[PDB]
Amino acid sequence: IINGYSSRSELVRDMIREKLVEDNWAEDNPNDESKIAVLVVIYDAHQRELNQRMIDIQHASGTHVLCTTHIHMDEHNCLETIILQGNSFEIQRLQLEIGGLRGVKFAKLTKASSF
Amino acid sequence: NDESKIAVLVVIYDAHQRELNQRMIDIQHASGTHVLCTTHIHMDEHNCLETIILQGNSFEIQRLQLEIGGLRGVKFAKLTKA
Amino acid sequence: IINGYSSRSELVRDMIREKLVEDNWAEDNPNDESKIAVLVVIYDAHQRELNQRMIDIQHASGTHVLCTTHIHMDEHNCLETIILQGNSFEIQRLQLEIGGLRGVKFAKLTKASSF
Amino acid sequence: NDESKIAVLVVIYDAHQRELNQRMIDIQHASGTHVLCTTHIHMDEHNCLETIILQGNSFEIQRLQLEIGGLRGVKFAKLTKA
Ligand code: NI
Ligand code: NI
Ligand code: NI
Ligand code: NI
Repeated sequence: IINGYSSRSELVRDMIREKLVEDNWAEDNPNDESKIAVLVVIYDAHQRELNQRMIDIQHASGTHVLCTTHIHMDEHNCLETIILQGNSFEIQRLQLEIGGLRGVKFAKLTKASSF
Repeated sequence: NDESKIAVLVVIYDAHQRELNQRMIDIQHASGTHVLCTTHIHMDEHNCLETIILQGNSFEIQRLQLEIGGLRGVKFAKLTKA
Repeated sequence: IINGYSSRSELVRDMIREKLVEDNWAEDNPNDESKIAVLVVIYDAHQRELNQRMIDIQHASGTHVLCTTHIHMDEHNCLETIILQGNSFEIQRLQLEIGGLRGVKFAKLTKASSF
Repeated sequence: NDESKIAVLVVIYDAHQRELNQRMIDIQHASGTHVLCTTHIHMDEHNCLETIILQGNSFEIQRLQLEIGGLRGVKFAKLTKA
């Protein structure tokens, strides 16, 4: 528990929450298109063509990208939170395509469900 | 290692719990430069999603995650670290 | 020109751009629901009930609010850019309802059209 | 009056002009703490909208608006001041 959680049943509640959202994604109509996720990306701020490729990829997915918020971290690094909505397949496709771009140093998905 | 780092806290919360978002905001304002910004999607009548971008050493980031994630009405609060 | 624009035809280009987006909003099918706008709001960070009311108002408009990005300016002030998509009427209704909340100090609309 | 202020620069630009967004990003990174964050909506196949939140005195804010608004491929660039 000591990054230091506060008590006994505090690390476990946090686990049941992302267990329950993770069980949601597994057994829910593969083809349900309202699921939403956050893709967190850190990338080289001056990799030729990288930003344009990421834009192109997001625009070709269209309806599946709600917005992106970008932080200029420093001279070398940008962080983006890209908010996605679609089925599991469309969301994983997008994560993988952005993850496989030269200059992307980090591309991690957080799955979010409605309650 | 007491190094400043960026992190994203993803929260889903009940769009109707009174005082919840006022509490979330008080915490973030009282944290000053450790919150960079928040983005919010109104997912449906009962749920809001926020991505809250944070900046600090891992102990400061942790204290923030605890404080926001422990609020009544918060259904999900998961942290991603640089 | 001196906030200081650079030359002669530089202040005027900037005027033709928001003339042309402003002429767009005036004579385009009142009922076209794809128009998008940015509502910029500055508000009292600790006005009882203000944030909840703003959320309620945005959730009741639903599909018409794409996202909001919030900056905690200081102890007393928050800024938000609320991105809206709808017809002119839905967008103006929303601006007015947020503008008439106790604690909102500033609520200005920027209309954005596709080219 | 040489006071730091917040401002929002709303930009619409061509989602296909090569080098445009790399230029926009270079300017913002080279401006350091005068850019707080950007939010981007992919409006359609040919247009992106960004809200770029800035911080600085009115001369610094102006220099930024000029630099970003003058880029080829930028179709609209309008500033809102606190
Ligand atoms: Ni950047
Ligand atoms: Ni909401
Ligand atoms: Ni705030
Ligand atoms: Ni775009």
